[PDB]
Amino acid sequence: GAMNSSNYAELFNNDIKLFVDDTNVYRVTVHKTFEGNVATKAINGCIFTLNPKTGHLFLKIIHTSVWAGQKRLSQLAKWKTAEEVSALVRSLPKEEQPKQIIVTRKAMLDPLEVHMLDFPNIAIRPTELRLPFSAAMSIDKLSDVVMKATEPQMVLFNIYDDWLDRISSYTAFSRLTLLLRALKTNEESAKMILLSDPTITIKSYHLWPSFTDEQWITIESQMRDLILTEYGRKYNV
Amino acid sequence: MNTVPFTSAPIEVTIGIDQYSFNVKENQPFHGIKDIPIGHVHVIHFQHADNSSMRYGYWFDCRMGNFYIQYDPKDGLYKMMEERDGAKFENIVHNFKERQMMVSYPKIDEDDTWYNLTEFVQMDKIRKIVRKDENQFSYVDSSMTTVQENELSDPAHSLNYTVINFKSREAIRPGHEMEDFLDKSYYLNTVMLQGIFKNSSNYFGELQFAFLNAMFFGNYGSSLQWHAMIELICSSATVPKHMLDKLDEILYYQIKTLPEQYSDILLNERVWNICLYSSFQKNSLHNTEKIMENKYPELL
Ligand SMILES: O=C(C1CCCCC1)N1CCC(NO)CC1
Repeated sequence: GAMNSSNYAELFNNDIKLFVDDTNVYRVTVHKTFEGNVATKAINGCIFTLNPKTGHLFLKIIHTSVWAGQKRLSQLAKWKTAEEVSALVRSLPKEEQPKQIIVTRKAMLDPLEVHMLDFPNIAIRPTELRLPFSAAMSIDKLSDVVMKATEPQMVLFNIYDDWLDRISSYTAFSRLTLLLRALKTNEESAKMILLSDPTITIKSYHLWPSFTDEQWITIESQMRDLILTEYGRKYNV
Repeated sequence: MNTVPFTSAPIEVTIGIDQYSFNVKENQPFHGIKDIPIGHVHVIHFQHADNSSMRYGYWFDCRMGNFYIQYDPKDGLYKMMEERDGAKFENIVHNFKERQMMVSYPKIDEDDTWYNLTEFVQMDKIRKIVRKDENQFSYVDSSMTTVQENELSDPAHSLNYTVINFKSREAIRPGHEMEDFLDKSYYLNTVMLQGIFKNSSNYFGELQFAFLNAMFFGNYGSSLQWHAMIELICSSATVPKHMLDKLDEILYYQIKTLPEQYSDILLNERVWNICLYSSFQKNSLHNTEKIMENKYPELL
């Protein structure tokens, strides 16, 4: 069934699973036309498909050409997401295919179930967790590859960098969700925290800076403060 | 006009014959039902006064045999049987009528209700849904599950309705996933109509039979089947014009006949609101929408 706080450690067991987040698939800028009407202009998007145990991120870049001449784009985007996840599963060897796919938004359940009818044994599940994966496009290197794409493209990343050499996947997921929640709440502040110290750099093959263990504890505290800061600014508390 | 003789009525029972019903008291001098219209299927159904649990009954067509009801004290129910000796049967019935021991099928001459509820229902198709080939009539009761229900347990006692499942490989062509799920015309017209049912008459016949089993026996799987066959049509953007007009008439008379007090348990709010107000056919069922809005506006 649904995934929530009671069965949270299930994410880090040895049954292959993927999160799918579709919040950045269909992206637009809204602008005024010469006549003073409003129109949208699509910009490139991405499907965020993540193995929470290994950190493997299958970033399917959605090029604006896939919307050309199509109607009801917000509905189509869920079906396009399901089409691409199904294609990904079919592309993997049997022993790498997921046993469960957890969608972050309930509107993806029927599109994905229908595209996955050939895989009756893969469970398609919702979640009651409010995960901050929409903020994936606040990670500079992910935003860069999406915006530069001139055609459909899949790019593979490890969203945990090398963290799993030192911490468990439970702890790595917790760090990732804290970072993404901060970036979603106040992107400028969060990026200043992450990059204010020019001596700590991002390796070419990484997404995040090369913090020591002690530095991660400081960074993590600074992100909690920021989230509490914005919460008080927001609610006047 | 045909007759169904009752050997006797040893236990108090409410007896249904089509949309009519009457009470028989324990050991009352009741010998059956006469003046049954030829040309239609019929259903004779039962609810015991001492255990309203298990409504049960028999679908039959008097053109297919001479049928009578006899209570079985071992199995504890009224059983339909066939009398093969036609002279013995005519003799028995004539005696019962002369002594006026029979209720008369009470058809008002203006009234087409039963025809309108069974227009496309044929005994031969009932006997394929309800498998018991040694009898010419078909037993149904409140508890019988459907073949689809048994997938999700005795197969001999199941209702073999045609399985409809909107999230199934049968319903969804590879590469038309979104199209076929949002517009079910392929599944309706090619898979179901051309492929399984062969024509719309057979589809409507199963739809009408499912409704009648839901209404007369409170058979839950029949209610599920009835709503699925409605929803498949309403969720198809391409439906022959004559099918939509006929569906509107079929549903109108079903809604008209439904007991007002059973609406809460025989009508699926989601399906009807979708069908009347969101679906492709939301503007095609004028008679049904009008009777629904005036009879069951709560449900909507
Ligand atoms: O009702 C009767 C009896 C007839 C003789 C007097 C007592 C009742 N039948 C007996 C079983 C039938 N057989 O065709 C038909 C029903």
